[PDB]
Amino acid sequence: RYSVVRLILGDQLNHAHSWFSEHRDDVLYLIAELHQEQEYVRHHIQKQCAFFAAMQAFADYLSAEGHHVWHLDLDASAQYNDLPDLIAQICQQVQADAFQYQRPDEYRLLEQMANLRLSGITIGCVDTEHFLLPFAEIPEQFPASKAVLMEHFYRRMRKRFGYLMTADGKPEGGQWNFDADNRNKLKSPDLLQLPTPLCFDNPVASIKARIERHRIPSIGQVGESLLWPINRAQALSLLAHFCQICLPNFGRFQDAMTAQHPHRWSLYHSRLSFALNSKLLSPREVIEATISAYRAAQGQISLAQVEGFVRQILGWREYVRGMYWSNMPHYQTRNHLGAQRPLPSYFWNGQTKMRCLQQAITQSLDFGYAHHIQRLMVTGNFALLTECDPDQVDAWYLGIYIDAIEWVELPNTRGMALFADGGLIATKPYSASGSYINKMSDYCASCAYQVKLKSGEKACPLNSLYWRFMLKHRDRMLYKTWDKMTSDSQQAILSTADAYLSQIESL
Ligand SMILES: Cc1cc2nc3c(=O)[nH]c(=O)nc-3n(C[C@H](O)[C@H](O)[C@H](O)COP(=O)(O)OP(=O)(O)OC[C@H]3O[C@@H](n4cnc5c(N)ncnc54)[C@H](O)[C@@H]3O)c2cc1C
Ligand SMILES: Cc1nc2c(=O)[nH]c(=O)nc-2n(C[C@H](O)[C@H](O)[C@H](O)CO)c1C
Ligand code: SF4
Repeated sequence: RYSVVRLILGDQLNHAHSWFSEHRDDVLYLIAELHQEQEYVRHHIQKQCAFFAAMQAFADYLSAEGHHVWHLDLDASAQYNDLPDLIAQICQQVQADAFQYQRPDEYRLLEQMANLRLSGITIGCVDTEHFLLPFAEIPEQFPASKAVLMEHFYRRMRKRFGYLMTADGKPEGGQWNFDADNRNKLKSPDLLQLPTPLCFDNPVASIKARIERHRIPSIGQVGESLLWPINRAQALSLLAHFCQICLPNFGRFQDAMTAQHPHRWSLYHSRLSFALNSKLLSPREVIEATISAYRAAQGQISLAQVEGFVRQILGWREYVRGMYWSNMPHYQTRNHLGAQRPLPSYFWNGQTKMRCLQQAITQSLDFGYAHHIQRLMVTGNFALLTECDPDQVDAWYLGIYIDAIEWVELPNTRGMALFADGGLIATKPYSASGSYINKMSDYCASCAYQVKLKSGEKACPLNSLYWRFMLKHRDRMLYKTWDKMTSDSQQAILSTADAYLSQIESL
């Protein structure tokens, strides 16, 4: 039937992979929805729908290109016990002589494929041909258990790939990082000017029925249509919409949050993370499209916006991938601060009196997405200050977000947010009181708590929790604000924090 069998996973939808540059009738391509891939974490139903639709679209595109593709849905993959069983049975059925696959982007899948063994079949693993940094270079660029600085890696990447560089090898604009100009709050004139996010109309009724018929666990909600891009064409449309609509304001409101506007869930962000992680788009092409848009705008897009966007993909994404692949098997076990508190229940329903937490959790449950500052300084900050269990936080983050693959979820969550790796990524806890939220958002205007109150009834819980965290880990000018208080005020704040922790289920 077939001599070579190649496997395509759900996040390896690269239309430009070297595999498909060759048109061969002795090669059979395999894409399959997998119970085991739905069982290692409780995915968002939006994420499951998006991945299934994207896999079907990729299979259809490859078949239209002439390649032999066998797409197996849950109704056809249930007969096999797991992915190795599926691979072995299909290879034996087609009498294949060789099996090949692209290197997975999670440690569990990578180890599973590495330990896969087939009788009389040569096993091969090839690069996904997606990431800017080659996989083999990770050991040198990221020593194990080494607190690699993201700024130096980002500068090296900028020099290596020639992005935002002068003719004499210097950063464009006179400085490497423009984040200081990218910390503005959304005001009423800005809120009125918020653009309509680009949404797609992808029916998901059949996919949802298939998921429910197989009793696949899931979280979140979907209607009859999915707004997320499910193919390369829709991903390119989203990229163009970002470039011509949101890019002139992406940096300016990178850290902004709001509870007023109906489009508060998107703001000026790209929302291209799923397309990049599913590999429908490449980081190189996204970066170059944004740079070309910035150069064409003739000043309408300032250097800070394009630099802040290019940092997130060139430096942060590649750096997180490198740190993950250099430290993973032991990185998963790191609990530096000894956090063991169970995750509060409202993380699954959004029923909390804290406005920031309610907005972030409800947005994640309804859209399967939250922009970066939410994940870092609302949910991440709450989990860090409340000493929530890193395992449960990782499960929530890896499941509820459509763009969540462990290679990027684990460092950002365990290290950057929870400081559970000792600072190998963040180098400092991203701990904040309610003052940061009040400065960057309008949540405190709609909150039942008072952000100007630090202790007592109706005070913002973050104010007491942050100070309790800082005093608990004081041995590492911040504490000046603590040393400038009366002892009675300090004890009132600490007792308020303890009471809030005791009633954490009623916040
Ligand atoms: C606790 C925590 C968990 C996170 N988990 C994930 C995750 O599972 N998957 C994921 O893709 N991102 C994750 N991030 C990074 C960031 O939240 C998302 O990349 C972003 O919110 C996706 O929305 P966007 O495409 O509009 O991003 P934009 O604001 O439009 O940023 C542009 C692009 O930059 C990249 N990027 C930005 N920040 C990061 C980052 N910290 N690490 C890697 N790439 C980055 C993404 O590809 C993103 O599409 C996490 C961040 C935190 C603080
Ligand atoms: C929800 C989901 N479903 C599937 C699936 O049905 N089949 C598949 O091959 N992959 C799926 N994935 C992606 C993987 O679970 C995983 O995150 C990546 O393959 C890691 O590279 C995900 C995330
Ligand atoms: S007052 Fe405190 S709890 Fe309420 S929205 Fe502001 S930071 Fe969040």
